[PDB]
Order: sequence, then structure tokens, then C-alpha cells
Amino acid sequence: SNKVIYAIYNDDDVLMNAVKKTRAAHHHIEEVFTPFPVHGLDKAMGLAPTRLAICAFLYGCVGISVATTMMSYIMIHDWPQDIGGKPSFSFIQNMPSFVPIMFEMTVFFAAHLMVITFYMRSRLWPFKQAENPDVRTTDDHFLIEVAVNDNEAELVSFFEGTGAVEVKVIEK
Amino acid sequence: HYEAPIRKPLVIGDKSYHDVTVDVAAPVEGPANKQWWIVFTIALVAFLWGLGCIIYTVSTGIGTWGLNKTVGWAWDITNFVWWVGIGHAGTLISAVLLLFRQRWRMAINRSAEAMTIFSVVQAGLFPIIHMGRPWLAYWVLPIPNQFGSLWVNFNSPLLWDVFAISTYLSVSLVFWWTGLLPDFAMLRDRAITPFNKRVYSILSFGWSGRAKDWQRFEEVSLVLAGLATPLVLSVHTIVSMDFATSVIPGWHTTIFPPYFVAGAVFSGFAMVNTLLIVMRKVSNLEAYITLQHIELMNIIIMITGSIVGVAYITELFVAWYSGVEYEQYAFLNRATGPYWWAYWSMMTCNVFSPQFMWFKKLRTSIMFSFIISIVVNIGMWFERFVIIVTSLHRDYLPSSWTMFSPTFVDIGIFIGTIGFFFVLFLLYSRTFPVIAQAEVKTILKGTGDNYIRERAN
Amino acid sequence: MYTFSSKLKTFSIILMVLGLLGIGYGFLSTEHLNHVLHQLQNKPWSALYVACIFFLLLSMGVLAFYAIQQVAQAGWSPVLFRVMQGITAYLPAGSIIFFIILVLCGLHFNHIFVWLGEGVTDPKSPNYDAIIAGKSGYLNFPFWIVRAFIFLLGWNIYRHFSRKNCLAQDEANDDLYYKKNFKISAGFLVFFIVSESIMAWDWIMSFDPHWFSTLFAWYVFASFFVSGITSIALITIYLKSKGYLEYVNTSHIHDLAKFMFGISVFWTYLWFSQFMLIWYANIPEEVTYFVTRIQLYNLPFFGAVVMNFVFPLLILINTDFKRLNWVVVMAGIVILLGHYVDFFNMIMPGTVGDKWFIGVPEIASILFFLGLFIFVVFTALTKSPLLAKRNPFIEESKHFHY
Repeated sequence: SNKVIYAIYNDDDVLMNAVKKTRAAHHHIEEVFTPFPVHGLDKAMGLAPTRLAICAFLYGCVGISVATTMMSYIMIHDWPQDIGGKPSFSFIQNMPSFVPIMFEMTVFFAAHLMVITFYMRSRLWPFKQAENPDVRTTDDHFLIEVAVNDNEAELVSFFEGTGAVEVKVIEK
Repeated sequence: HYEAPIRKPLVIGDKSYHDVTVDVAAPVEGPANKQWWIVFTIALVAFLWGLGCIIYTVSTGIGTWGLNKTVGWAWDITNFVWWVGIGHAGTLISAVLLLFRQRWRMAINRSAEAMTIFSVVQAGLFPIIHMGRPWLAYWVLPIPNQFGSLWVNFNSPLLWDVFAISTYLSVSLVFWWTGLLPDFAMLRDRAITPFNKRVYSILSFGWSGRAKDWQRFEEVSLVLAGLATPLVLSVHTIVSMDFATSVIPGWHTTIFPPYFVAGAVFSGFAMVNTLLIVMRKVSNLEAYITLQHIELMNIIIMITGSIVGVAYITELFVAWYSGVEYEQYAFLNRATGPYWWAYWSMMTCNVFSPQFMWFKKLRTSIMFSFIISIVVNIGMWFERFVIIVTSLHRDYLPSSWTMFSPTFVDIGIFIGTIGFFFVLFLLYSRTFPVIAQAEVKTILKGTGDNYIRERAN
Repeated sequence: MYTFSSKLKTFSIILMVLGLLGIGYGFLSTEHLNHVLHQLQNKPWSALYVACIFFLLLSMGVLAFYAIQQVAQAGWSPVLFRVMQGITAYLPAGSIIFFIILVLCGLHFNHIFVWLGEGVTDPKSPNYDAIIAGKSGYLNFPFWIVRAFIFLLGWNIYRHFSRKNCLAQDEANDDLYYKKNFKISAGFLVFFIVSESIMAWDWIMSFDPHWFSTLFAWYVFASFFVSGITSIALITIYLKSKGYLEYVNTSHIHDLAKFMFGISVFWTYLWFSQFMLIWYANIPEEVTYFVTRIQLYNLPFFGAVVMNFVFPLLILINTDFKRLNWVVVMAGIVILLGHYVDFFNMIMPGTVGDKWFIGVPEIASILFFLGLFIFVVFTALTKSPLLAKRNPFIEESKHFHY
């Protein structure tokens, strides 16, 4: 039967002051909800860096292996016919004509495989139930939620100091 | 903070957070007027008629077109590359301006994306329609089969084009779509009817905006912008190589891969600028699309126009410098011949239109720039036309010299793609959030005619 | 101000002596030999030409960027403008030497260019070449000199007044010089583009009067513009490590690192498209350009691709690495060497052909101009303080981060 304090703010200025005070006072923040990017929130919270860029680079490497094993099989190891005077003897020979495809494949896989990685790790899909604790937060108002251990009185009195537009204590 | 006093405000009217969301959500939250229905009807009729022409020529024969035994391409691929050129504007605005930290792009990005998703699609019709036996088009793909695993070659730019266009569109579709998640969230939270409630709860994903979610969101957009700029260049270049890799005098060259790209930027922004001019008055979003946005669009157009001009004199110099009679004659044919009017009207538009922008009295004018922006698209249509036609009706072996004239079914199909473009775009403007809220709300405090005045005192 | 090291002086002197001596050394050493002996005599001459045009254009690659940053109203560049001004002090001296070389060709002291030889135009000669003679309306020698000459003034004048007006802006209670320079830089960039196209035709493509190509000048532009950016970065790293720069941090370095990265990729793009469009449809006229390069300059031709693409491709993609001093210095060195090779490759097969080598006369000219360049640039840095005064964007640049 845990309860959660919902601290509702007005601007980023009071969020930064509030977050820094919860860090100094050791109040574990469960979640922070915002209508738009803060550009200093994860820094103040101390959130770990993402790795999505590290995820794609590898996807691009998959793409080039697909492109080169496809064309080096079909064009020179299955039917080595002549289409023009193009030397189809090896893969060094007639290499330049494969570049326009190889390039496009590495971008294709690097792009699409990391976009779906984002959706899978962020849990986003067409019929997912939305999780807004307060409708007003998308358009406006910033929300920092902190779980209650036992001292409701002082945890609230803390949040009644800086940026206290509205403070709620809601079970579950 | 540390902002320079030199810069002008990008947001006009002392607008707050609620002011911005209400302004942008309003056209979505209400009914369309009579004028909208009149225009919509017109665009729809043009489209339906165009479909009739397409069906007719597919079912009866390409010979109904004005194509010749000499001129195999004209108006079909001409319009193909014209639409492709248009569909590079949005991928510049949302990716290149991003990479160069250009704040003013925030009021354009969303409509700029619409410009590519509704124009690449138009271009995608021509690769099929002009085909002799289009119901066999599936043979283009390297799919294992009962013909002894009969494959395709990988040496033709027509195949390279298949990969270029299909992946260009595919990537750009997920890019702009991801950017809609925080904007659909602001519409599902309105839920004025249970129907609309359901619609936006489905259009949006479970996007409860949170610290971590935003962190990842930003990183994804940075990666995709990085990948997008290479695509802008490589896709149009693959299209360019359909002519650059030939043996035909007047086509064989090395300047096309960057030349056609510069032209694509030029024509793309000219198109975008005309829609923004009418948009800011119909939708009443003139407080977001300011004269500084318009002026900056004009400046960019001016710059790329001069690049194109340099390429024109580059080709002429080399032609003279070269000792090849066939190349020199090809340029003489363009200067003086049966299509002289296509060449010279083309040159008139591309040479002089972007040079008016040097004059502040002309550049800073929504009236003047609206007109010029339209003109540019005419000149660029001829740019594509002239290169293809003037180089084919005159070449090796004088006995093969001919003419060229289009028929009503060549014209009609083009009209149809225009009508369809507007059907899609017009509907878009009444159902989608035309200005990104997640983007604007990050600059409202940094710039605007309220906060700057506060900083000055 | 900037205190001179009191060591780089003698360092640059050593380079300007050993290099000079090596140059002097290089000039002390039926119909078959009539070909071969010209290939041999041209070796110590094109060894100098390629060195001069390399550093000449290196300087121009900085001014082009300089003008762009001011026209674009960059909010992070103001703190680095003094360094850039110090670098672009070579141009008004290097351009003198280069011009003199062009004159020496005109006065028949070498056989660097074909169409400048004697008996080419006249039909009453065993040296008559109708193809070249037909291009004499452009290749006419006095026109070539005047046309080349005015391009140097068009660059040097800009450099001179840009600095002059900047210093005037530093000592004023209003603006008027900022806006003056804004207008001037815009004009310069227009001029620059035009002079760039012609320049490449006259100073690089003129080595082979039997060959032409579109998209040549833009390729050339990229081949020096990229190197110009890396030279900017390297000087600021040096000065920063010696304690002469303030308000400079890893975000300024990072921004330059990613800038040079993107444009090095652009160079590769242009290189490939020029090559492939000839290879794909090898109409034999204008194809021997690559035939004689692939068959002779095998490793130079392809090594230039790797060093200017493959190496930085796997370095300057990690944003943490982009903030490291040794990563940036390392990549900068490789890029500079790669573009030297690019100019080497373009010129050498037309002057010496298969007699090429990278021995004493090549190294000597490199070291000579290296020393000269170092001497001039660091001397120039003592004639003006780093970190300009009141400037409309300097306050934000002093707090720039990324």
C-alpha cells in the first residue's frame, strides 16, 4: 500500500531548483513528466547516457554484409554472363557499379533497425495504453513524482517549498 | 543568459505555452469552411480524371502518347525527376538545418515533411505508368524463382533508382512520423468526441512524455538527421546518373551528380515558400511564420541559384574547350533550333529570378517573393525538359534527326499528379498538427518579442 | 598578446635551410631519349610547383571559411578569428613565389607545361600540334599570365582589408566596420567562386591540354578546403596547450572536428563520381587520363582514397573521441598528408610520368615551404592580440558549449 507524491510545477526554472534539492536531500525520484524537452533534466537527475548510436553503427555493418554477399554471389558466382563489356571475372573488377546499391543498403539497415530498437526499448506501439498521471502535463505543468516511505508530513512539507503549484498524495 | 542583442524575435505576440498550443490545435479542433470544400472538390476532380487517362493508356498502349521511335523518353521521366526534385526540400529543412543548429527551422519542419511524403509518392507513379508491360514489374526484384533462379543484373542505374527511391521514402516516413508522437499526445488529451478520442489514442503510441523518453527521442532524431543528409545527396545522384552515365552527346558528363542536386534544393524551396505564404494567412499562423522566415528562404534560394548559374557557364566553357564537334553542335542546337524557346525561357528564369534577392526592397516582400517563387518552378520544369529532349532529337547519324510534340494523354497524366498532390496536402492540413509543439516550446523562452524586451531592460 | 616561443624561429630556420639545400641538390642531377630526358629534367621543377600550389591553396581554404563564418553570423567562431587571421598571413607572401614560378615557365626555363613550348602553334614546325593550337584562344600565354595575376589581387586585397577593418572595429564606440566587413565578405565569396573555377582550369588542368572534364574545379576546391580546416584546428590546439587561448574548450574543438569530418566525406563523394562516370562508359577519348594513372601510380592513386576517407571514417564518428586532443591531432596529420598526395597525383604523371619517385627533391621542397609557412604564421601572431574586443557575437562565443 504505497503512496506517491505528485509535485506539480510551472516552469523549468523551478524544476531545476526542485530536482537539485531532491538530490541534495536524497529523495529518490521515481519519474519526471514533461510536455516538452528540458535540455537539463537528465543532467540534474543523473540519468545514464543512451546507447542508440552504438546500436545503429552495428546495424550498418550488417547491411554492408548483405549487399556485398548478394551481388558477389549473383553477378560473378552464379551466372557470370556478359552484359556489355563489363568484366565480370572477379569482385574487384566491375566493383564501381555495385557502389550505388551498397551505400543505400547500409543506410537502410542503420536507420530502420535502430528506429524499431527505440520503439521496443521505449515500449511504444499503436495500441498501447497511455500513461498520463495528469492530463494537464502534456500541454502544461511539469510533474515530479516521489514515492512515500512513511513520513508523509515532512515529505510533503519539502515539496511545499520550491515550485509548489500543486502537491497531491495518492495511494498507488 | 548570453544571447546576442543583434538577433530578432522568432515568436510574435507575447505568446505563452497555452497560447501556442491553442493556436496550433484550433484548426484541428474545428470544421472546414465552404472555400475549403470548393478547392477540395476541384483537386479531387482533376485527380479522378487523371486516373482515367492512366487506365486508358495502360490498357490500350503507350503509342497513345506522343513518344517517337527516336525520343523514347519525354514528359514521363521529365515529370518523374521534377517531382523527385520537389521532394528534397523537407529532408533539407528537417535534417540539414538541424545539423547547422538553425533555430528558425522549428516553425517550418512539420509542413516541410508533408511536402516530401506527398511528392515522392507522385514521382513513384511514373516508373510504373510508362512501362510497356507493368503487370510484370515484380521481375525487377531479385526473388528466387522457377526459371532456374533467374536473377537481375546489378549494373543499371534504373535498378539503382529502385533502391534509391524506395529507401528514401521508407526512411523519411518513419522519421517524420516519430516526430508526431508528442503532438498527437496533445490531441488525444482533448478528446472532444469519443470517436476522436479513439483516433488519437491509436495514432499516438503510449507516449507519456518522460525524462528518459525525451532523452532517447533527441538522440534518435540526431542519428536520423545524420543519415538523412547522405540520402538527400545519394538518392538524387542516382537519379542524375540516368543521363550522366550515357554515351549520348549532351548527356555524358561529370557535372550532373552535384548539379542536379543544387537544382533540386533551389526548386524545392521555391515550392515550399509559396505554400507557407498562403498557409500563414489561411490558418492564421502568421505569428509563427514571420518575415524573417520568408527572408531566410529567399536568401537560400538566391545562393543555390548562383551555384546553378556557375554550372551553366562551366558546361559552356568545357564545350568550347573540347574539340568534340558533337558536343559543340548539341549546345548550338539548344541556343538555336526548333526548341530555342524552351531553352531561352528556361535560362531567363533560372538566371534572373534569384538575382532579385540581392535587393533588400525586393527580398523583404511577401508579394514579390510569392511571385518569384512560382516562376522558379516553371523554369525548373523546362530545365529537365530541355536536357532530355534537345539531346535526343539531334545526335549521331543525321538521318535519324526528328521532332517531338506531346499529346493530351501526356498532359492529362501530369495534371492528375498535381491534383492528387493537392488532395493529399489539403486533407493533411485539417487533420494533422501543422506546427510541432515539442519544438516550439523549447524556443519560446529563448526567443520572442517578450523575453527579448525583458533582457533589454 | 602572443609571446613567441623563441625556439620555433630556429626550428623554422633549420627547415628553410635543409629544404633549400635539398632543392639546390635536386637541380644538379634516337627519339626515345628525347622523351625520357624531358621526363628527367622536369623532376626538380614539378617538385616545387606542387609544393607551392599546395600551401597557396591551403591558405585560401582558410579565407573561404573565414568569410563564411562572418557572413553566417556564427556564435562560436569569434574567439578563433585571431588565429585564423594569423594563419592567413602566408598568402601575401606565398602567392609571390608561386607567381614567379608561372613567369619562369613563360620565359622557357623549364618544360612544365606542354602548350607553352615552342613551335606548337605554327604549322611550319615538327612540334606542331593542331589540337593545342585550336585551344590557343584560351591558352595564349599573355592572357594566361594576366588572368592568373588578377586572381591573386582578388584574394590578397580581401585579406588586407578584412584585418584592417577588424582592428578599426576594436577601437570604435559604434559599429560600421562590422557591417562593412559583412558586405565585403559577401562580395568576396561571389568573386571567390568564379575565380576558383577558372583557377583550376589554368593551374591544374593546364598540365594536360589534351584532356577535359566537367566537375573538376569543385573537386579541387574540396581537396584543399578540407585541409584548410585541419590547419586551423592544429594551430589552436598548439596555442591552447601553451596557455595562449582563453574561452576555448572541447566543444570548440569538437565542433571543428565534426566539421572537418563531414567535408572530408564530401571530398570522397566527388572523387568517386568523377572516376566512376568515366569508368562506367569508357569512351576511349578522355579515358587515358585514368589508364596512365592506374597502370603507373597504383598505390598513390588508391592510397589517397584510404587516407582521405577510410582512416577518418573510423575515427571522427565517436563524439567522445572528437573532444580528445590526440585524436584530433592524429586525424589532422593524416588528412594533411592525404591531400598533399592528392596534388602530387594530379600533377606528377603529366610532367615525369613513370619516372616519378618520392626522394630528396620532393622531400626538400616540402620541408622548405613547411618552415616558411611556420615562420610567417607564428610571426604574424605577435603583431595582434588574441581574442578580439567588442564584437556583436563574442559574448555568446565565450560561453559556447555543445
